[PDB]
Amino acid sequence: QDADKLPHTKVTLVAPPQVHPHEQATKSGPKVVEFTMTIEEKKMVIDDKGTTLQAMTFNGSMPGPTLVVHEGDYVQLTLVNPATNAMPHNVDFHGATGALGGAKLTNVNPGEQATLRFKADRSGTFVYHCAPEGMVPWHVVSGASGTLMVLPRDGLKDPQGKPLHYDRAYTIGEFDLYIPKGPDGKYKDYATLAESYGDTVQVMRTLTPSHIVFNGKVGALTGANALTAKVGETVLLIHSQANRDTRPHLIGGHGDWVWETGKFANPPQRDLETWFIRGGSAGAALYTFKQPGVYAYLNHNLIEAFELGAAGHIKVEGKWNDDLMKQIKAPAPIPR
Amino acid sequence: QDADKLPHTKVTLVAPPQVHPHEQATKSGPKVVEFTMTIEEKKMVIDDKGTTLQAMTFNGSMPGPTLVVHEGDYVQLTLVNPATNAMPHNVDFHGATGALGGAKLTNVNPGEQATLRFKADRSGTFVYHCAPEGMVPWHVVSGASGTLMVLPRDGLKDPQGKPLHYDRAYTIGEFDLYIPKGPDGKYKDYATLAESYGDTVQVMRTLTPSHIVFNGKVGALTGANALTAKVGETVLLIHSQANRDTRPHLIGGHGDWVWETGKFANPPQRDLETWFIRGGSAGAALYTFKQPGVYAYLNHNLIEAFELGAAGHIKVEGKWNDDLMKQIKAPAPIPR
Amino acid sequence: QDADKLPHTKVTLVAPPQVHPHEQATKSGPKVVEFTMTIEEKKMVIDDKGTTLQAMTFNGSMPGPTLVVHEGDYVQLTLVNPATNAMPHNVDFHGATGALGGAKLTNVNPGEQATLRFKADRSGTFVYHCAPEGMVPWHVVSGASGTLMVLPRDGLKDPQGKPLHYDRAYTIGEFDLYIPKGPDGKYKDYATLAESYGDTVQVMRTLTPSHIVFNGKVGALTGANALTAKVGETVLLIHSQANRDTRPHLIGGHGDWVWETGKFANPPQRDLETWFIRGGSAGAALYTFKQPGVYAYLNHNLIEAFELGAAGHIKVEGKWNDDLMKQIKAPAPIPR
Ligand SMILES: [Cu+2]
Ligand SMILES: [Cu+2]
Ligand SMILES: [Cu+2]
Ligand SMILES: [Cu+2]
Ligand SMILES: [Cu+2]
Ligand SMILES: [Cu+2]
Ligand SMILES: [Mg+2]
Ligand SMILES: [Mg+2]
Ligand SMILES: [Mg+2]
Repeated sequence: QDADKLPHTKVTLVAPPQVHPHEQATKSGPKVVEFTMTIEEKKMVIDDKGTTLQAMTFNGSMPGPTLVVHEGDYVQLTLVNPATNAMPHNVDFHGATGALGGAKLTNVNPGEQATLRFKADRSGTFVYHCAPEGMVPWHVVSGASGTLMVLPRDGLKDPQGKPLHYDRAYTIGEFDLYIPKGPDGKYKDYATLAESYGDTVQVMRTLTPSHIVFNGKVGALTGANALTAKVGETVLLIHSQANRDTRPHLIGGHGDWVWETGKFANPPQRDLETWFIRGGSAGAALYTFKQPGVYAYLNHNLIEAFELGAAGHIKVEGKWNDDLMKQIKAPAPIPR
Repeated sequence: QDADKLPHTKVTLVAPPQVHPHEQATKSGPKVVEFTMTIEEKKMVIDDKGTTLQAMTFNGSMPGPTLVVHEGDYVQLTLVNPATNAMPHNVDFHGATGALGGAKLTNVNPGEQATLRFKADRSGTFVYHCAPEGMVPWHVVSGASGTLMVLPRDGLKDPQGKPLHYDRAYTIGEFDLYIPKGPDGKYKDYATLAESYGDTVQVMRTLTPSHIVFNGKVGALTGANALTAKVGETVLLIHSQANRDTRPHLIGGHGDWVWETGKFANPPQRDLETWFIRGGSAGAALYTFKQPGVYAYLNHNLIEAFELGAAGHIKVEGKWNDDLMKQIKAPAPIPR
Repeated sequence: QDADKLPHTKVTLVAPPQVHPHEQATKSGPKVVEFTMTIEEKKMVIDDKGTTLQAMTFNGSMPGPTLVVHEGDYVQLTLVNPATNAMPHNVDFHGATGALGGAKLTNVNPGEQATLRFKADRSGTFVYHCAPEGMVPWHVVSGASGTLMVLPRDGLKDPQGKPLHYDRAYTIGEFDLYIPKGPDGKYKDYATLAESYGDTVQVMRTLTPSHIVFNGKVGALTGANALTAKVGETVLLIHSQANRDTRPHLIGGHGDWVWETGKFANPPQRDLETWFIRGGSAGAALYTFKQPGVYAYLNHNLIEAFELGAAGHIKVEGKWNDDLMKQIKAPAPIPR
């Protein structure tokens, strides 16, 4: 399977929370799958009170888009750092072997680009992130991470080897942010990326985030921007956290089959109320919806979710099933 | 198994750390099991220096009592909010499917009551807690959570399918508390529940608890109130944490068989020194005692346990076994 | 297997990060394995800016040395507290059953020594630490912990029962330190151990460490003191944390087979990017190197690793394998 001789294809990446089209089980043999990504430095609004962040993102989103291949395929990435950026960047893929995950071979300054190829020989969801020498934590907490999903060639399996399949996949990236506050107790605003550095590092050292958000901002996946599904659909929820632990939960649901450490050759666990994604990794859960209504998907440290921002919504269409749950007596006066 | 036609029974709930009588493996078929609980708002003393908390509890205890049923049974709960309370409450069962775990169908104001029924179709220990719209974190950290244990109809099993059985079950609820301190560095005391709100939320946002207690207060399960057992007994230790991670350990023991994510259809792990309960869940461990003496059961972040309060005792009767452990030479002068 | 009749041998302990010579699978039957350790109170330099810590260590190192036996063997330890120390100490082995892990039978004051024997009947890596009544957290965070590895008599196994073997073993101890800072924002220095107490306990209660180090100091295992291996070697990485959670990761590698809860009778997980060691435990991972170069081994909360100190290096000799990873186009000007 020399690589140079296998066929090559090109994927067109989409923005979170969707994932690009792909097949679960494939008949095909190894390919070289080609992708391109641009780093974008930009100032973004992260809450509803106008707080800003001097951010660093892959393709302009938080998280960066999810890339999907099959086990045995070769990933061939072109990383582009445009001249309007001010800093150098690179990429570390946790799914790759050697060279600090690719970081040593992808150091690009503003105005440069580079291309790397690596064999994706282990299946699972894996984090990728920016990692420049001496500036690692700051480039990651500023937004630069995302997920690489490597499917087993024959699709996902339960513990006895039976096939599992999903109808839809969503990708959630969770970000712990360290926004400095001034003498007045109001969040600071910075003219450039470099100006933010000094103060940010000071908040970082306290280990206490100011905000924790899904996909870029408080409320990113709530109300009008809720994820959607229907009764009877099976959804794959991919959740990444490149720096800090989190504990996802679906209020009104469960994780039917969950790979919390995110590595598909291991058997999944079933019926979980709440699962655990270790900082520096991505995990995955399947759930088949049985009841319609609004569901909340969140980090079940409820202060982190409701005070700091780690909460989203899934709106589901269908018909109520009164056997699973039914109101016998609505709220009413106690009997006197 | 329409529900309306199955037989119905009524359980009488007891206070932690005990659990109400129940059977492990049952011959019976699905029932509708009926329970009733009252919410009680009250001011409680949480340490030995007189610190107080404006608390919200199910049935007046922290945690709320454990409810036990078998897989396939239907839980039918009556939730009662007496007129002496000041706020509205509800309940979210993580063992239920739909309607935000039951929260949408149980919103009761002071002086009202409501009844919900749901099918318990997944086995394991599951957290339940209060969850009112816009006030979630505060009602949970104030004390309102507990555990629902759903046993598999044929009892608990080891990984090769062999039967496991316990002689006694205890339930431990761990609570992270955020009690405000004043200019003097002394804990504040509040006349009403509502008066405490503003300051509490400020301590919460720091993510640093003032106290972490088992079952309501520092020393709740120590010295005279230790849990009890005897050499040769097999105990089931149920441990819940509705908001924050913890890591239980038995000094001088192990977890023989442990379900850390708390879901009985998965195989347990064996011989654990320390296990991990994710915030927003309940887990379970079995241990058979082999040596008499005092054992400490605690959160093995030792600052959390010894400085903040997360430590209890188990006193065990029986005969010392010198093969497992023996003192060869007692403490004595080094040889000169 | 009365103990008094089995053969007895004596092991000679070495300093971290190495582990003393031992066999994986053994033909032998139960022995009484004898070890001796001295507690040493000493002031040590923990970073590169001269910060000091008033430390308490087993045999003068952080962590204490790893002790290795086989399942069914009896551990016989002599603990020695020299007259130049100021405090009393003891030891709690998480691998032992009864007497608070041995703590009640090993209380030695300066100038005394004691000998304990316990049966090592459960396999896995287990933490040991000092635990004196009323002073537990402080003696542990000051440096007094290490690992006891109990191998299964027939060596380590994969999940289908196939044999796994390693060529080299390293031991990493991770320590969260709470060094007080003064009005000037400079770290305090203390003349004696007892003088440090009062202030340390105050930093501890904030739950926010000032430093988190591998093996004693920032940079202990970096650059010139990197761990070493070669392409084709299989290494066993043992990682202990007696007080706080951590999440290890090998940049450019994976955990081929990992026991995160560290208990060898359970099947390992494979292909992990990042794993989780619960505070109060030790875990183990195997990895076979496939590419030469420098690898970083660290806690993947990247603030904890790069700002606070939890990062080390592994330098590996061998020949680059261009199929796993290859640079297609080096960094260069974007095309105009
Ligand atoms: Cu960058
Ligand atoms: Cu990384
Ligand atoms: Cu409430
Ligand atoms: Cu919940
Ligand atoms: Cu000590
Ligand atoms: Cu311990
Ligand atoms: Mg994980
Ligand atoms: Mg859990
Ligand atoms: Mg562990």
